[PDB]
Amino acid sequence: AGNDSNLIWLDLEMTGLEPVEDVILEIAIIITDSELNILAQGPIFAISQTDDVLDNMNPWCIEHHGKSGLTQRCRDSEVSLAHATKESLAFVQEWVPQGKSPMCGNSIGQDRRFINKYMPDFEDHFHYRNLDVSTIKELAKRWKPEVLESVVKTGAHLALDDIKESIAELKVYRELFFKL
Amino acid sequence: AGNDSNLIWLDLEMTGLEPVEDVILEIAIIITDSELNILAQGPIFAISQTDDVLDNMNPWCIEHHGKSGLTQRCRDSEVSLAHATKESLAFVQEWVPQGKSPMCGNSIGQDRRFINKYMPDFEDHFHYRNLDVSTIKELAKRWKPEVLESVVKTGAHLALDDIKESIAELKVYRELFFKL
Ligand SMILES: [Mg+2]
Ligand SMILES: [Mg+2]
Repeated sequence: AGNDSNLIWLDLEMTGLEPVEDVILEIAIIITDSELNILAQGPIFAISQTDDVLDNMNPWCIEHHGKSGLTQRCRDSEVSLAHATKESLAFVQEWVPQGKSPMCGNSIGQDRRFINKYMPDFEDHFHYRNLDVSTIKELAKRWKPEVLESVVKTGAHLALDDIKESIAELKVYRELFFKL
Repeated sequence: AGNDSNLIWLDLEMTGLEPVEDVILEIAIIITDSELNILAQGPIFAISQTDDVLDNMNPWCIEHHGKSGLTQRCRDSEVSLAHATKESLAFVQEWVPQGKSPMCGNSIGQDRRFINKYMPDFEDHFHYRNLDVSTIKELAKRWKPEVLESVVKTGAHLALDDIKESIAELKVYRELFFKL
């Protein structure tokens, strides 16, 4: 329930990877408890974007985010970045108290960068720490390389599945890589 | 030796934590192999700083970095940021090839932020991933909370010890938290 040591998982899609001139296009939040049971599903926002930014997005993402259906959802969305922030932060505020959960996902150091610039209010609620599953992957690769084979290969259309299968991935690290 | 899957550990001290107006004051690099045996000790640089920045550093760090001896070493250093970059990057280039090792340390997402802005050439050599021991700490705290008690309490005058005791810390996660 909404107390104790629950976790905020999130994933993001951007234009490219340099945040001082690149922008958030999508965000999703998933809250689990400490044992990786999904406890809640936050809002999924496609953030309004200038038609100019979206057409001259850095390519391949042009290819990928046109392919996703995501790009037009930003053309057709009136969700500012503020509103996304305001309701993202409200969402989390009812599942764990300020400053207790880390930011959990895959390669999450790079998401914070954009979170810290564009969604300052949303970041103030997270523990200063990250919990990156991709950090564990590579201890795995260097120590017990065989457990990597029980990770499921792919599939991640929406950001939710990107979150969900990074939660699944941890659970096979939990049972096959950690003492108890 | 200088091949295979060796690791670049580093730690940093800054003025404060907002990089677009805060600056690197110190850097150290330690290379280990994949089993946490220290393989090499890189240069330790105290980066030249304007007397203006250093006096109006964000306080407490004023207290701490005056206390450290670090602050005057920056006043007395002619090491630009470029030189630090140039020889940091040369150092690493002889222990692991470009794009293979992650950036390893404690709460390292926040160091990259400064690395990516101020030392771009040094970052191009790291795997895009971080390996953060502080990520493991909190899986520990949430799953087998008892193993935290074999972590050694503190002591970290220089950046080296900050690196070294984050390498020590992993080794007690290795033996008491991970299957094998
Ligand atoms: Mg992602
Ligand atoms: Mg540090």
